[PDB]
Amino acid sequence: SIAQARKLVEQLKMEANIDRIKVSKAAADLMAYCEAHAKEDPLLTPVPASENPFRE
Amino acid sequence: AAAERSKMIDKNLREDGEKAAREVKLLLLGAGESGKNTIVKQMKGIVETHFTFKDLHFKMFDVGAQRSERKKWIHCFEGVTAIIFCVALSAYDLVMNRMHASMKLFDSICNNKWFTDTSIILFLNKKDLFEEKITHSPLTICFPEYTGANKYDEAASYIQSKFEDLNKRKDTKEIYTHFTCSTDTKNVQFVFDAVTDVIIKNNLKDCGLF
Amino acid sequence: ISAFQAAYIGIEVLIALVSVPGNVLVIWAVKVNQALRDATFCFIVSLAVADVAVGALVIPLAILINIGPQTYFHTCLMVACPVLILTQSSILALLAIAVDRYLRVKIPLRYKMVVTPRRAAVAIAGCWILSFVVGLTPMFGWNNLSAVERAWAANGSMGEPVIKCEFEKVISMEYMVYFNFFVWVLPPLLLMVLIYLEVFYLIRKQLNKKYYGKELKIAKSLALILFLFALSWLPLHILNCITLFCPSCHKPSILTYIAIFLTHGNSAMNPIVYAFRIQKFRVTFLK
Amino acid sequence: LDQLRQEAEQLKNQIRDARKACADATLSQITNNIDPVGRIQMRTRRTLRGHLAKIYAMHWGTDSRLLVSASQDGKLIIWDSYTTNKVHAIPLRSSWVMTCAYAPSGNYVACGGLDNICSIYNLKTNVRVSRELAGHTGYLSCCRFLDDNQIVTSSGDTTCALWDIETGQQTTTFTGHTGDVMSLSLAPDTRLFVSGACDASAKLWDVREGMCRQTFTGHESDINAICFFPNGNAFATGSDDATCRLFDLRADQELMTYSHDNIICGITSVSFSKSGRLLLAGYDDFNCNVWDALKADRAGVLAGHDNRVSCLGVTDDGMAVATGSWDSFLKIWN
Ligand SMILES: Nc1ncnc2c1ncn2[C@@H]1O[C@H](CO)[C@@H](O)[C@H]1O
Repeated sequence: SIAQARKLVEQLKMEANIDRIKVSKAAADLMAYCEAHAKEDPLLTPVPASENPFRE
Repeated sequence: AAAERSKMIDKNLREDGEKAAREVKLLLLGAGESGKNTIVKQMKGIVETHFTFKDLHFKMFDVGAQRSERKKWIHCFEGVTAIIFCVALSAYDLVMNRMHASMKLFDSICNNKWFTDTSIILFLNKKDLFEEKITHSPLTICFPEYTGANKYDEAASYIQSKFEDLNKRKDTKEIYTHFTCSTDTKNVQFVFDAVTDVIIKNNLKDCGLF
Repeated sequence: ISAFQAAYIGIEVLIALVSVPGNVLVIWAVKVNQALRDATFCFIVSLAVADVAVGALVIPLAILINIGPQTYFHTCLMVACPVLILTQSSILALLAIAVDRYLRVKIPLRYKMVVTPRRAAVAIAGCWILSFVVGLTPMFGWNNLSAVERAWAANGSMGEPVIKCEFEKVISMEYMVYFNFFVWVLPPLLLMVLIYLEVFYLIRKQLNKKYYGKELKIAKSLALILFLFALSWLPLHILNCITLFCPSCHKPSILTYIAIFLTHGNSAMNPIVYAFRIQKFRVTFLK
Repeated sequence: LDQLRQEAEQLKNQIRDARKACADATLSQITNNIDPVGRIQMRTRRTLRGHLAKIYAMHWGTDSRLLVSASQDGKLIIWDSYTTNKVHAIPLRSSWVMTCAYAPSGNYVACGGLDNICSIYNLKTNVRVSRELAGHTGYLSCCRFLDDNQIVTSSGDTTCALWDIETGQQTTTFTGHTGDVMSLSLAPDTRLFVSGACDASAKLWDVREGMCRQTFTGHESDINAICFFPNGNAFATGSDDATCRLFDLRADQELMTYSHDNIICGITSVSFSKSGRLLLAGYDDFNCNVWDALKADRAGVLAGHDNRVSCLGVTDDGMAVATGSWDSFLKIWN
């Protein structure tokens, strides 16, 4: 039962050795994406009636 | 035109959608090794069995093959007309008891959030194998609290009362108990009678009479 | 204008103000939900639009006729005949529900395939066109045009007659007794009791085939339905009868008034008895 | 055998410490300075009528015009959403379907469910079955096209698998979940995907090496839904515990929780808007809630159904949200 169970540890070993980035850099990248693409979001900033395909 | 294609396809939808709405759909639930197979032999992943009896088309879905958790796919069968539950009477001593495991399975489907209004057809199986093996062993092995004569008539009526009284929704759903026979006509006829009673009572609840 | 008449008005006003909100609430709950678009809810919303029309138009028209403003004759026919059309439509809608509830127990397996909601609409439209003919029959020449022009000519005037308009003055009683009551009110009442007696046998037979309480509750539901219909329409129609066959039979005035509001009262009790009993309908109102 | 497993638990302790080590700030205080968006009022622009049973899945085509929906009536309907026209109605061999997918070329759809079979249908032949991919041992819960040739599937048997459609074989299997997999989401670059399971964990998978790079925990119950943030460096999960959570791949931990005390029902579906600013989530309470993904305040509600919202999706161009429901209707919103 140990030999089948042991294989999870090598996966956990793979997860253990990776480099992690700080939340301050990670969270900054998400807000940077949102601000840069605000103009291409028709749900965030509503579009005029004529431009809107479903209800022109 | 494109709206002509939309209207032709919509005609086939309404045509096929009423042809498949006059068919009784029956979820079949049982325990492992509980005698589900003998019922399906008489009437002819998820397995669909289609039979027609007395101008009623019955679709019976044996979903016991699924080893996945029940809570993730049991809401697909919310619209089934009735639930056929098969219990092996002979398995009251076999294996934590097998009859105690079937009673907890029954108490989950009957008191479910989706099956509040769906009637349960209860089948008790192997009444001949139950009748002979009941003298070498009492029901005190299975049900200790039993105080009755150890004969087939009293013992079967107590097991049926244990299974029935797990119905907390006594007003909206009903358990129809039939002991299965070896003759093919009798078991299918009971299924048709139980389905007929539930369909009539479903019609009565839409008037406001029931 | 009179003590009895004033009392009748106030009763009519509250009958209207209880008939219009309850019935529009039936129509509202039908239109907002999509689980109430089968065959039997078509008949119920047919009854609902009939009875809200009663509380909307029939009650003000009935009040105006009672007060008797002086009116030309053909103008009073177009006022008095919408009372006949709308009230009749209520009766025929009630009959249509009973045939629907009879088919649920006579042919319960093939019910959905036989009375399909398309066929529901032709029967509903059939009820309404039969409602309009019976109401417009006075305008086609079955009225007191004959009798009134003799009385008009006697005092000397000529032209078109102007009368204090009252329902007994413009609508002949041989129409009301022989055509409204004996053909279009009394056979619907007798078809209802034959349908519901037959329904009770089939329901009782199935139950016998904890059960005594449900059977008595079903009998109480059917009895209440038949009694409320027979308490509404029957007294007014009998009063018309004993005014035709016994011309000299004197009856008090407030008796005639009290009969009329009972007829209107049926349109108020309809949603309580018919739609509020269905479980699916009740829960979308509570929620 | 016991001491070896705690040694794995010893690895878990440093992983928690390592994740804690890089939590230098919170997403909420970093995004504290920006003005909140305020109320968003999407109205239903279309009601797609024609299904006759519960709708269990839908998927937009990549042209943002066609969409496919799957229902328990055994019909796969392709809708031209602009005109409400039905383009195709595909009759299903098994009606117990739980998932559908639209191929990015538009030439194929996929569908499957309790039949344990993923059926591929060629739309440009009428529509006919081109392949039935067999091999899962539980219900097919989700499926997504990498391209026309390849399709990733998830299954109740606790595995996911990548299939080569031409040969019909599993080319790589993805094992490591300890509960039935409920949902998967392809990365925008399609080299990675995430899966969500009933073991309350999400796992990021590498397609070409075929094993789990990272596992994200934090949920206390089943994950029913999962969706990548549009840049592929984060994702959101939806759970039966009434919370959504945003997880970052590079920070390898939870960044934000989206929940209210007045929502206690399960989440059935999640999706991001085009810019990533809005996280829309479908709930058992018949409503869809629109969350501001940067600040976690609820921005709006979409209340137009009489039963559970079982599926939703945002168009590739971002122009619209479709919601599908157990009450048999789809609605298009913007
Ligand atoms: N004798 C009557 N006097 C006044 N109105 C009447 C009379 N008989 C019937 N009606 C009217 O006819 C309708 C029934 O057809 C009732 O609403 C009632 O107002």
